[PDB]
Amino acid sequence: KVFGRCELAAAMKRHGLDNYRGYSLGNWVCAAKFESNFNTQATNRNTDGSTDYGILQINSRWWCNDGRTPGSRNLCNIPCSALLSSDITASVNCAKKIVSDGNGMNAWVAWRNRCKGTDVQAWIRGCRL
Ligand code: NA
Repeated sequence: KVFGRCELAAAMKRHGLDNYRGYSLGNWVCAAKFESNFNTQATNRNTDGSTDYGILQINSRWWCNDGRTPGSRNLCNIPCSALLSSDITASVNCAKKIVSDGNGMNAWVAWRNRCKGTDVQAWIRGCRL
């Protein structure tokens, strides 16, 4: 599923991500935009052989099981495929664990490089929320 900007903002708010760990909803929408362009089916293979999955490009090194990332963990206790669903519940639940891990939203390199410090409220501007 390719979400619309305001459609994803609403789904993220419904699942409790708005101001989760002090990150405003525009931060989450901005990260999803640059990680996946709002596509739940987004995948990206890393040089280390891990894979990033879903709207927030969650990595198999630590967070999900894909059966093909040697030495990896599954700290969200999900198959990585769950992160590609039209239903964002698994991505949101796993993102909450990731952003609690100590480095906040820096865990998402695209958020640090393209969202952090910017006017992220522009990402929810005009949305009925
Ligand atoms: Na894994």
